[PDB]
Amino acid sequence: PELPEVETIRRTLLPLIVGKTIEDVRIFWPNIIRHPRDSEAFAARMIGQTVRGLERRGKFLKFLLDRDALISHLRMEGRYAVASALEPLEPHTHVVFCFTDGSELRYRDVRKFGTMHVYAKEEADRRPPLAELGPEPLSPAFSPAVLAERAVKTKRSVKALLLDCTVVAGFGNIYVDESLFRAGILPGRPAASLSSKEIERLHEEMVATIGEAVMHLYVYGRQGNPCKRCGTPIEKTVVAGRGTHYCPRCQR
DNA sequence: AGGTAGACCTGGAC
DNA sequence: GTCCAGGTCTACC
Ligand SMILES: [Zn+2]
Repeated sequence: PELPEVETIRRTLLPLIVGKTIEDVRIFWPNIIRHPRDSEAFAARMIGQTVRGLERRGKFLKFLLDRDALISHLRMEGRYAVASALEPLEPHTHVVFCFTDGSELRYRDVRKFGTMHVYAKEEADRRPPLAELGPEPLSPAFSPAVLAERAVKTKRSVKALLLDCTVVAGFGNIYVDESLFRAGILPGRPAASLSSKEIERLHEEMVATIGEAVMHLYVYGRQGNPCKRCGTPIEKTVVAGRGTHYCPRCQR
């Protein structure tokens, strides 16, 4: 799930779990649990706590309990659902939080790439995975100034830059390729080669692109298809070790 | 010093 | 077999 989807999950999951108290935590794939390292400690510390809120930082959901925060990243396929403890579990359910009301928050992930970290609340923002997180892309803290400062300081591509969570929080691959196309900038361009005008323009498309989706694709996944703006076939290559799509005529 | 390219994970799809 | 994939996690200068 990408930032806008995580935001929808955050909004819709909260009312379904707020005020419930954890009676048990069952883990079927311990590797998902990254902190505490022992999945038995992770399970024991959460029992007895009540869910008080649910926030989002980048693509990370932050479950707020009485004493602890549970920080969860779903990666590509992770999913949460609330259902009855009386019903059989769906496939690929790796972690289940059982509440005292007979309902359960179930985490499913066919790829098992998702992660969970639990810490005393006041410690979460200063520990992994939230600690080096850059600013929300839709906040005033993510500014052209900030983006320029990071761009002129690295030898990496503009795409590698946008993909860096310390630069901006949770801006995924699809949004990076769509924003670069809307801004008219090739993804393989050295970040340091961008002009002020290009930076400002990239910043504005990033916000509109992800802003529109938080509330149809030009290039992502459209390779071999004609560009929606000019008809030239979209091209796909690998930049920053990821699938990268762009219009060769319109992006410079 | 620390910026940075590769590697790790995992299973379904080509 | 071979191929992705996010936010790490090494080594490597
Ligand atoms: Zn075009």
